[PDB]
Amino acid sequence: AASIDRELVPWSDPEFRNNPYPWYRRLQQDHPVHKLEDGTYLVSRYADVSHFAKLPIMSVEPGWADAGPWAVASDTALGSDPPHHTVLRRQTNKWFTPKLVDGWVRTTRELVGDLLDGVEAGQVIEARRDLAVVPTHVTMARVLQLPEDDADAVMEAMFEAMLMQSAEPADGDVDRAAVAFGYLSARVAEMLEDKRVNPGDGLADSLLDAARAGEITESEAIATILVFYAVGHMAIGYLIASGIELFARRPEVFTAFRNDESARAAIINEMVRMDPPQLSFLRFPTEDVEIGGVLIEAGSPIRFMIGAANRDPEVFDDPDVFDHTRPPAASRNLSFGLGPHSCAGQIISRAEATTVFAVLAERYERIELAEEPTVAHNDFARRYRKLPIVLS
Ligand code: HEM
Repeated sequence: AASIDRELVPWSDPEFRNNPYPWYRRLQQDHPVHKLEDGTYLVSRYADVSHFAKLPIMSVEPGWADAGPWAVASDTALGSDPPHHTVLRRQTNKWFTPKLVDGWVRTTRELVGDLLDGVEAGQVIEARRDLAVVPTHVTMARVLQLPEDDADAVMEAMFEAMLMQSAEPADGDVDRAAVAFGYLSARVAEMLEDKRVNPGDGLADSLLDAARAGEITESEAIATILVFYAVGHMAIGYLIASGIELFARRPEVFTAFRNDESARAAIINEMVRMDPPQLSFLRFPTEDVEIGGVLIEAGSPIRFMIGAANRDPEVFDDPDVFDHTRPPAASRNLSFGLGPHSCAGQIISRAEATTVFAVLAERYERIELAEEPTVAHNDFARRYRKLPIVLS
């Protein structure tokens, strides 16, 4: 009964957390629309995720009903369906046009440079903190115009907060998320009181101006500021780390990234395809909908399996192999999601990854692992703890 669920997707199994893709291979071929004992439908075919996930009947709002500690993020873009979604989303889009982005990642460039300047031949660099988390965190903090010194505490807070996004939380996880979020709310409250008294001209000032003007509410401003401030480092952090590891295991790819500027975007997009940091998302249909022959009742949670779908053989040949010379079309992945809740940090993310890899490219020819990486993945979200590298 609930043992067919455990055969197919054992959410807590350590090996499944390390590498689910072999479970996904079977989920997608044999049970591409699967009803779970608790009532959640898993949709795992690409054509299916692509067509159905963006339909206007797919609401985000019930996902936030008993959010607990996550209630603090609910007055942001991901907690609203259109038409109110558009009003929020627009407030951050106008800060990440591609020209503005080129500006923001200068910060990322400086910082990776300052760090490599202080390294000696053969010195083991801990890539996760020093090339992924701090640079991206500080970059976003400077866009917002907020203090930039708390990367380490912001990351552990969000590590803890994310555990309750698992389909199978452990006893205690909701409680760890209360600790984390109450920490992030207090720090944001503190920085914003300092900002009310001494305004800047950053994205936080823009959202606060917007609330004083009535374009959004005070609460949407505060919450939108907190989400960006706290996730500035997070899934993009994972991506940069993942790319660094792949460069080390497949050095010809790093070489290709060094020597061919026009291949870079495609190299990054293949890294994104093959190792998405958020492995799924939930939507709740406002009316009955039929997918893959199964009728899904209005209100049922649907879980769209991004990771599963990025390996769909009816779209990508030899899906488990890294190949950056795929055509453009049979190289669209779902890692940044789709439809109106398509990632509001997609443009800056791609640029930050490009930039960090660029600075590495400019100075070194080889990346190597000093030890096996240390990971802390779950069934919803992937994570590195430590990625020790030697550059040469
Ligand atoms: C660079 C910092 C990032 C920020 C500030 C950011 C921010 C956000 C925000 C604000 C949303 C909700 C958008 C809306 O509902 O209108 C979102 C959605 C999402 N982001 Fe990001 N993101 C970042 C990096 C990434 C990266 C690198 C990935 C994936 C590789 C990613 C994956 C996603 C996914 C899958 C969604 C959609 C989830 C859903 O629809 O339920 N994010 N992001």
